Amino acid sequence: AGSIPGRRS
Amino acid sequence: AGSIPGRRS
Amino acid sequence: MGSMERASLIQKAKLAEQAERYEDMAAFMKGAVEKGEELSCEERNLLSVAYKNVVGGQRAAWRVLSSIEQKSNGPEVREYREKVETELQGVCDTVLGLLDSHLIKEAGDAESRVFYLKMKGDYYRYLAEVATGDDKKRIIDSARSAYQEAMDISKKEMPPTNPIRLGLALNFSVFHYEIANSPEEAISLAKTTFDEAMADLHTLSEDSYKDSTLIMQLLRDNLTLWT
Amino acid sequence: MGSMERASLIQKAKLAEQAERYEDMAAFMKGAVEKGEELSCEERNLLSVAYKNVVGGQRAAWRVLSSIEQKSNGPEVREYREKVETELQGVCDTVLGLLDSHLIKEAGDAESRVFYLKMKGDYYRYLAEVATGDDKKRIIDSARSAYQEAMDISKKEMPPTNPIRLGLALNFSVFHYEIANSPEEAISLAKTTFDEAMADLHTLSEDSYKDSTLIMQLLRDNLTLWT
Ligand SMILES: O=Cc1ccc([N+](=O)[O-])c(N2CCC[C@H](O)C2)c1
Ligand SMILES: O=Cc1ccc([N+](=O)[O-])c(N2CCC[C@H](O)C2)c1
Repeated sequence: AGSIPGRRS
Repeated sequence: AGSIPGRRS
Repeated sequence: MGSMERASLIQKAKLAEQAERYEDMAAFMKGAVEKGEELSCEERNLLSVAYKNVVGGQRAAWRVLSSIEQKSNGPEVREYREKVETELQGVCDTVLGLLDSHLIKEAGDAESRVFYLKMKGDYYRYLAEVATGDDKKRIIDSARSAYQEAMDISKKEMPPTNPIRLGLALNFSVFHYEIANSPEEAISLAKTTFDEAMADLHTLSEDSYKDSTLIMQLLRDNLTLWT
Repeated sequence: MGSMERASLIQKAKLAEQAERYEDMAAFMKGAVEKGEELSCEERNLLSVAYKNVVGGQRAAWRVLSSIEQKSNGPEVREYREKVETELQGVCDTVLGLLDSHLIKEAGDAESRVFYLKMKGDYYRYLAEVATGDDKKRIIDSARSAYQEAMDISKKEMPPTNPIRLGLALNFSVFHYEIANSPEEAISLAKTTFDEAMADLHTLSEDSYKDSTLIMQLLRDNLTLWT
């Protein structure tokens, strides 16, 4: 399913 | 202000 | 893209749009233009979507960096804004070069000629957004001249509800308001365009009515913000 | 990026993040890593954000194209999916190469070592998503081995609420569910991780509590979808 989004510092 | 979006065919 | 078939470039541009890979889409459509044949209506739309997305991302980034740079008024913010600016200018020059070699000169029908001249005005407008001083003046006049030729053709050859005619008028009004310091001209153009389209809606099918009224709403939205 | 100062590369990476220019951000952070110094906590986050956004866009595009290709089962969809796949593999290999030369070997503190080994597991996982057959097997074991070493360190050296420990467990559980065909292991790991963090929340400040509970919610979200 969902991993760490990690798109925003 | 807003021009033609034109981002989607 | 010289080794790829024209039809394969077009097919890959459509796939790139679905995948939201707009830089790829623009490269495929540049390759298709460089095959030297005229573009169909659908193909013209693919070319416009590809480059509008590429330059749209660049313009958004340039605005973020320009706002940070103005707030700061080391060299890093200016240097990076300059890098983005040069990349944006390169994409605009690429599009303008495709239009000049040789899309416009081969475009004889009103729909294609107006479409390409509107694009020429748009890409000079994007250059004008980042230009300073005297080079701003000649760039602004190049945008104005392209939009004006497109307007002249569209008024002679298309009904007032034609979506390309409407979008041309919308974008030329934005040029007047945002670039040319002519807000009154922008407001007049948007108002006259809207009113003349409204009086022609009765001629349209349900599908064409939807297409035209969608752009009319954008004219109305700008008029609400400007007045 | 060899001619640019380390501090300028870091500054430009932060500007690129604000401008949503993630390919630029990744290039700046690669240049910073290649200066040869260890990365601070903030700098590690910049490296991860940059590449996660780049590879995230590639993975989304690959999924769109793979779905079209499977539906079709000319060469264009396969050829374009292959192009995107090769680009994605190149970015993963670049990240893995930075970790191997020489971020992991110089990382002695638990926070840095666990962070880099989690990244190593993630990028092998992204390679595994597109791999087929036997090369899938060795890629899968490389992901598993990196995650396992990170888990072993995190359990010895960090509290159960530490956000990197929590995110490692979350991503390793996704590996088990999506890559390794081990949904029961995924569910067990997410449940045990959540329960052990919940029992440690009482030790935390308000700010740390917010950080930990945000990741705990992601564990709960996956458990709800998996059960
Ligand atoms: O920063 C991370 C990032 C950025 C963009 C995207 N994307 O979908 O474009 C993603 N996805 C792609 C794969 C599926 C995953 O669940 C998340 C992650
Ligand atoms: O397809 C067109 C497109 C794509 C993305 C963006 N963007 O903001 O990223 C934009 N903007 C940028 C400039 C301001 C304009 O009003 C629209 C247009």
